[PDB]
Amino acid sequence: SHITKDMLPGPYPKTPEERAAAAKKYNMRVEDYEPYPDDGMGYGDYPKLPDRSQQERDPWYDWDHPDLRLNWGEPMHWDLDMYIRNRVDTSPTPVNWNLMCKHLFGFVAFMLFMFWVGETYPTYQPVGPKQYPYNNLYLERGGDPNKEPEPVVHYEI
Amino acid sequence: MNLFSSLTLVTLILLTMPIAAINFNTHKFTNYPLYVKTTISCAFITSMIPTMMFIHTGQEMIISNWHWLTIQTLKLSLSFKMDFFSMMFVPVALFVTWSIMEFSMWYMHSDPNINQFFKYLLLFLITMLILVTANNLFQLFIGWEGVGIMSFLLIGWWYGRTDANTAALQAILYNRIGDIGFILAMAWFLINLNTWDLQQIFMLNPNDSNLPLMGLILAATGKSAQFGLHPWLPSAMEGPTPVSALLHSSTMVVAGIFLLIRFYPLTENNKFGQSIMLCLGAMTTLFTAMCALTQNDIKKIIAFSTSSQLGLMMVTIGINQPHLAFLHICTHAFFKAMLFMCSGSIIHSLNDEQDIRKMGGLFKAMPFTTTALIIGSLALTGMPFLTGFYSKDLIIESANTSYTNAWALLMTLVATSFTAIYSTRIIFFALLGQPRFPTLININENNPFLINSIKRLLIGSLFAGFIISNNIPPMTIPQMTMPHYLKMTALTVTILGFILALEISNTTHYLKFNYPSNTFKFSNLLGYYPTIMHRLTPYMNLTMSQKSASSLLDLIWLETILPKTISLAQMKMSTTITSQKGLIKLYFLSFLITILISTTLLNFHE
Amino acid sequence: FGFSIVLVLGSTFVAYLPDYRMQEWARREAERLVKYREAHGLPLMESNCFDPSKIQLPED
Amino acid sequence: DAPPLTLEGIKDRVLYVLKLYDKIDPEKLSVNSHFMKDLGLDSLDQVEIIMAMEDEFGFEIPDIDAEKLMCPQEIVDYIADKKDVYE
Amino acid sequence: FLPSAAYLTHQQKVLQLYKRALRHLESRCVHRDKYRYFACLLRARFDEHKNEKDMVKATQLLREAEKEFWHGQHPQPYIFPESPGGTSYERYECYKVPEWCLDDWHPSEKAMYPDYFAKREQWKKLRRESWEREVKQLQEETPVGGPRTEALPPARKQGDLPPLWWHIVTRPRERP
Amino acid sequence: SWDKDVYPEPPRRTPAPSPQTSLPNPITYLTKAFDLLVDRPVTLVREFIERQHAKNKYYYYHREFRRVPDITECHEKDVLCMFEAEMQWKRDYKVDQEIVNIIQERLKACQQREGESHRQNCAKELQQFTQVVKAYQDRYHDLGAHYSARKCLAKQKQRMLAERKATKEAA
Amino acid sequence: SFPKYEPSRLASLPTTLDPAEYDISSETRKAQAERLAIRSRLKREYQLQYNDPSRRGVVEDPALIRWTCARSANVYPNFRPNTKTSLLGALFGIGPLIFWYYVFKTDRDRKEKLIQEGKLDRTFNISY
Amino acid sequence: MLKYIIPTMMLMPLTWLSKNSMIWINTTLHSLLISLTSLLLLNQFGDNSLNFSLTFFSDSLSTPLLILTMWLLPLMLMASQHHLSKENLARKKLFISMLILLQLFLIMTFTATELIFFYIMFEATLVPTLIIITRWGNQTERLNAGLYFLFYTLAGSLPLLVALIYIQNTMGSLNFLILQYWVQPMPNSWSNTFMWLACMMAFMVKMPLYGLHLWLPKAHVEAPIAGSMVLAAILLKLGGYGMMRITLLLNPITDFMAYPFIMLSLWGMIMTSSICLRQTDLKSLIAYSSVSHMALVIVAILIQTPWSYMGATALMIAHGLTSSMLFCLANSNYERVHSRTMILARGLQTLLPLMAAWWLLASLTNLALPPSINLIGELFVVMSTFSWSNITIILMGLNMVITALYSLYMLITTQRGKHTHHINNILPSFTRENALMSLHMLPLLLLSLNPKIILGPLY
Repeated sequence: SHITKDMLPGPYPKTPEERAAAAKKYNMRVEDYEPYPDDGMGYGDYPKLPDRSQQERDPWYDWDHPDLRLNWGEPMHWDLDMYIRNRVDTSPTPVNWNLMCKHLFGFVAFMLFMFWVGETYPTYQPVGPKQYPYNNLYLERGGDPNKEPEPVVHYEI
Repeated sequence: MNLFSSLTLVTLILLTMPIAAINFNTHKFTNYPLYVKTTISCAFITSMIPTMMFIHTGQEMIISNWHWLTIQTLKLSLSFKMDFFSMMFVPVALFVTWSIMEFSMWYMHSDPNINQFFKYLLLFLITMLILVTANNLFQLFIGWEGVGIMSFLLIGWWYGRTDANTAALQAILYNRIGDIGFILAMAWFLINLNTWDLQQIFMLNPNDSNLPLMGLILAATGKSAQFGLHPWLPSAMEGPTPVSALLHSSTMVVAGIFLLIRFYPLTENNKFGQSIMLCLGAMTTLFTAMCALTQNDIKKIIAFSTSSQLGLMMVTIGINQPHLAFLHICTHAFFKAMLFMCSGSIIHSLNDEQDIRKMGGLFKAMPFTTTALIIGSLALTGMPFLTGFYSKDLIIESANTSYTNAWALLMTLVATSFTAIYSTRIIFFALLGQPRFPTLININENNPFLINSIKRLLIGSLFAGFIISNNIPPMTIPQMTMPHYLKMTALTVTILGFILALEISNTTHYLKFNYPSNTFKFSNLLGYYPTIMHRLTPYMNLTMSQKSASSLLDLIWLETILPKTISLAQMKMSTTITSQKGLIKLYFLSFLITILISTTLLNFHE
Repeated sequence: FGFSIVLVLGSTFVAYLPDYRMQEWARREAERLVKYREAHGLPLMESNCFDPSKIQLPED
Repeated sequence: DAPPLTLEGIKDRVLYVLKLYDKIDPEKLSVNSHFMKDLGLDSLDQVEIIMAMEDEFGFEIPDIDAEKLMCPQEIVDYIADKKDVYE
Repeated sequence: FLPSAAYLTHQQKVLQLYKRALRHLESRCVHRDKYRYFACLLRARFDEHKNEKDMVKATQLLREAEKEFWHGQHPQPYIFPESPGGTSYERYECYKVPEWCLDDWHPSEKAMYPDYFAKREQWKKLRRESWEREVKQLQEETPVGGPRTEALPPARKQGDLPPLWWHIVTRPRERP
Repeated sequence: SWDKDVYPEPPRRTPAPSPQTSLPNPITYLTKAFDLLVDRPVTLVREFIERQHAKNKYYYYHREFRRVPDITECHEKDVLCMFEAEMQWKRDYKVDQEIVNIIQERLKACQQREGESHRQNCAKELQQFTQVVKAYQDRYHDLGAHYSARKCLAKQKQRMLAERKATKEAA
Repeated sequence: SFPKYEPSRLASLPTTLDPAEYDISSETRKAQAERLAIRSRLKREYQLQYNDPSRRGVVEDPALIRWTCARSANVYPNFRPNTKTSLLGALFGIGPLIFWYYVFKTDRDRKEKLIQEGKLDRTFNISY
Repeated sequence: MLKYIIPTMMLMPLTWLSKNSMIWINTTLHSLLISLTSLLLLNQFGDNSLNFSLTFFSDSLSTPLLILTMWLLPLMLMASQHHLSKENLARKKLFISMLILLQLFLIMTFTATELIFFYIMFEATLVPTLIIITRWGNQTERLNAGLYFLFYTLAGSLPLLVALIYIQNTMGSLNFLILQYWVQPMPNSWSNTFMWLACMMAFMVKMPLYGLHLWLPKAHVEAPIAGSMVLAAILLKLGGYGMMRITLLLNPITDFMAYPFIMLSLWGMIMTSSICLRQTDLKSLIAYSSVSHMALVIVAILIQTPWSYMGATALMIAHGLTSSMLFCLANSNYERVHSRTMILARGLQTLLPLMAAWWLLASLTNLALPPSINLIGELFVVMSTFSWSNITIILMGLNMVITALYSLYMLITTQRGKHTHHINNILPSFTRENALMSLHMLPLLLLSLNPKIILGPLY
């Protein structure tokens, strides 16, 4: 079964008995129990963890749950459904984050600006239009069987 | 002709027996790989005939039957059309997949799950065929989502391996962004041409067509690994080897550009549209060529190369030249099917270790595979003149003889140089280095299926480009009149790429222990796009899922507006009405004030 | 009594039955009507489906 | 991709790559020998040996163990545990 | 974050740095000869001040070593194709079936494989025969009111099996 | 079969190839072997099944209906006129949609048979398609979902009153 | 020689350059010893109630049960309507709704006025 | 129609005077016989409906829903054992007769003629579902679930009665033809706005719309499998059926007054597809999926195109089959482990190697795999709403993407990657659950071949 007092009403105050009860309840260090705090967003009294924790926990420890890095008794950070590996991988990046975003935005902006410079300035090999034989190839475009002849010719050059 | 339609429909129906067979068998056949291989070979020999009839005369015909929900002014039947692309692409795909059936007979010798594997692969072939044949556009959409979900299953073949189903999730997501583009295209075609069928679309050419063209662009850049929506491609290389080979040789990789090829009368005009085409393709080609440098996994390199070749085909659609792009599809298909198959031969020869570091020198470790890879990687850029020459070099010279965008030409320039330098670098690091691979060697290729498959595809990729490119009906006017130093430039760029990778190699012979200069890092680390997007776009939507959506808006505010106001109102009004202690003088004073307040204040008798 | 009498019998019973919402009746009727309106010169699908002799516009 | 490993074979391969190492001798190279007492080499080259085993056989061993192998017999025992060496 | 103690130590921290820098030098350096040269150079660089009787200068040089290492790492450090992060990462997990199954078979297939299932049944009787007394007594016997360690003692007493061994012994064979 | 009057076909045109080769002609050998090895048993089986079905005769009649008058000859509420009127109108609506289907099938056949010269000899069929679809757009289009008959007559009256005001202002 | 690796909410801080791992006080040794003791006792309880040959069902972790009960049922208690909660509620609940509402009013008024002019491309627009 | 009503009555004393190991074959066999009996119904043609009395009739909207109900009953009846077979005999008989009376009032409701009779049989549809989910709610808050359930559905559906009596005594009788053939347009006075608001808001409650969708998730996570399938499939598509009928009246003001409900439905469809991407309690993901599909339904109903109504009824029937099937698979997994959570039960590609085929098939129908009916429905609704506005396709496609992702997450979360290897109690798959899957996914593919039946009155 399950004890009624293994649920969790109310935030931190007051500090002796409630923090002692949460240390006995969530199985944590006493002064490492951190409520969020109480801004009234719900959230109960559930702990704050170091929040990344899943490209951490180096995989040679040989714990119990092999694809979750569990150990059956950790207090299990609130946003765990966003933190199973296959969902969000917060690895320590090989460079930065600001350097990443600035260089990516700079490269894509420069390439799109060069695309616009291309779009205003075409190439063409120096050659006039084709010499379509019957009035810019009339009677074989969209229709017009006997409506209007459209006289335009070509001269040998 | 009855022969023509009969042979095409039996090329369809030969890919229907084995699935229902092992769904109806229950007695496990030993010869099931042999059976699937020989029915694909029979499909090939039936498909060779009507294509030769097609080039022999023409006789260009559609079939259409079994109409279901012919509801309003439209109708839709199962219908597919034998013109040129759906006519004579099918033998190339069947031939490639037949060789992959050989290579997957051998490569998957050590799994009892082989039967379900061949069922999935043949089902993927069926759906790719129903994609490439149809003209009823609903059937195209059927083939679209079917090859997407078969790609999902075959990438996520190896269950376990959280990276693999992560990768398959990325692949199916970019397939759904292809889906939103395609259904926007279907929406415009329905609400402005009373159907979604290729023939009436070609019959009436509209003027304003920017919205369906943007839909088709979104569909292609979702489907075929193009920039902004590209990085599902090493993701797609996470899976097994023949899955990857069929997944990015011909099938499922050309389906994005297959649609834009199929709508060439619609993309005749709208120069804004062709500008979008070739600018996007130049962006894809430069980004994947720059990302392809400094990579050490083989399959990621071959995938970046196939993204570069698809970017060349997007540029080829940007110029009004669709048929050279189809030529490139066929040659490219033979080409990288043979390349992936050689790579998987090397990898399973050396205990599935797959990395270029710890692979160094494997020339004369039997040189059938080294010969195979140097044939493939020098067919890359087209050693003049082979099958790879025709597509790539006539595309770049026709782009040079075109009203181009003056930057895409330089993009094809730098991309041809880049594909030269990583081709030469991967040959050097793979084959003719010094042998760095762990001991107790177990190298063996004395193997009938592998020599048959590699033999068959080098014989294919040496002749089929010339054979197909020779007997096409001329569907465009070839240029053929180039200035000087504009036809030489193809061989110029490929030779300078060879020399440039050679001098990088002979500086790699030196010893200095140089340092990362951050362009090294931008080339090697995918530069920044999969890391930034795959670590920012999951975190944002799920930050908004927890705080705003789940815990905040629906649950606690909707429960505090509709129930809780009512429940607190009823509770407080109960505890102020019926919470009256039991005395009599209260009740009679209430009677008296009620009588007075009913008589004189709020009167009832007046 | 769930597959061997329901599933295949229901499959035959709904695979074909008479013309649900008058489909092929409308096919052949439209065939005959367009053949008539070609064989007697009058334009096919006359607009103004109700007779303008039998109509009364209210006035200003 | 399954070549069968055996105890005599893994013993021979580990002793081959120990004998190929420079600053030891092929004379006093025992199976039951210490990396601290009688070979006299330091912890640094001991973990170079650990790196040689990891780079030959194709898998890391953790640093909870790399403190405390210190002899070739327990090396053979530990790759026998990672590989479960019976046919 | 490790099962043995509450920390690694200074020594093993420097040691893991040496292993990582040597592995990154593999991933940086092909051709293996200049690699061997640079590895001996790195060995000499750690030989320069190995014998510091000081400690705070040693850990400050450790931090500056981590700075020059993280500045000079590789984009793809050469992970072996058996390691997590690597190419395999339980590659043949398709057939890593746990062994609490294989008893839920129809007795036709239990007649197909008779001797294996008889020996498996006496394995399970070996498991249950020494499960209660020895294992639970050795667990509730030795430690302090808090356990405060993640090791466990063997069954060195007289006879039977060391405790809590079933899901350690009965694992997949890592290449089926 | 069908009525070729309502499903017209262009007159047939077929040339004869004249080699001028000496390989010669593999596909002719193949199509003769195809006819002899495929077309004969299906012909015999069709002869068998034709005798087995023509041993006794069935018939299906084309259903035909009368003409109950109009909605314009119906009274205020009086459902017993409106019911006949609206079912007559709705059957005209379904047969009119199928007329549009037949015109579009003719347009597809003209697109395929006339080949890559699009605007040759389909322009009369394109002309009658635009004519009939101008009629359909003017008559049945913008009524929505709950059309019964009354919104159709309201559209009719409003359209011809707008055209009457337009020609009165133009005159 | 290196810009000292600025962190982020996505880029994790690796175990090497903390640099808090090198200022080892006795409190950190005490905390690591007690943390190893907690993990030791939890693995002891779990392995003794994990290897029992008579144990048929699942091990029934109170950690997962406690996290689920905290996640779903223990939201609505407890709560108070704060300025931050009410502000974010009326922002992320009503803002996008009223925004999408006004833009579909705009698009519908455009299309209605434009087809009231009659100059739309509905020459054949049957499938409405 | 009384040929269908009266054997549904006479299936009830059957269950009373059968004994132990004798109720079961009688109920299941005879309910399948009634399934054939209503498979005989489908005659409907051309001009109008078909009148089975001066009292009953069938529109072609009502025929596939009625056949779906009489198909869904024996499936449900076999599904609702192994969690009450160890309970008492009299309580089991009471459960079965409760389901039979429930089906009887469902047939009463679908074959309605007058809207007042429809309302009586609407809340008569309500009252057995309450008793089932409260008596076998199987979790600690079945109290609050039933209480929320009944008060939302009644207090939304309460002024609907007043509006229908007002229409009754301002426009004669309430036959659907005499509601038709006589309906006159009603202008934009505010009383018309409140009357339209009353009727449409009562059925908004019953769909649910987005502002009243928390009616649903407690009433499915704390329900037995029979009441959950009843509730989801037959009650939500019954509410859609009711709005599809009564939207014939009051067309000249629904354009002016339909603007907020469409926008609520669209943005709430996006928010609901977002909210079922991250939750635990796997049973509830199907419930929020149902809210997403019904939001798409409500978009399709308030736009008034025949394209829209065809897509709406196809989406109704396909989503009913998908949700009922996927509830049954979630009950199979809860019979396996006593968790109801998502991240606990994992693995299961190795073990039960063909249960995964049914999970894959349901997940791809919820994906709307393209020959299936669900893509037919969603596609025609997207076509009709793009003709409605040239802008709403962003919301439809983003719904498609997020729907793909959460359905795939349901697939590869609980049944992909690694068994937790402390389970060791799950049995290999019974013949019963496999029979239930086979009863679900043969008719869905058989309608995927020939779907001209299930399209609505505007065929």
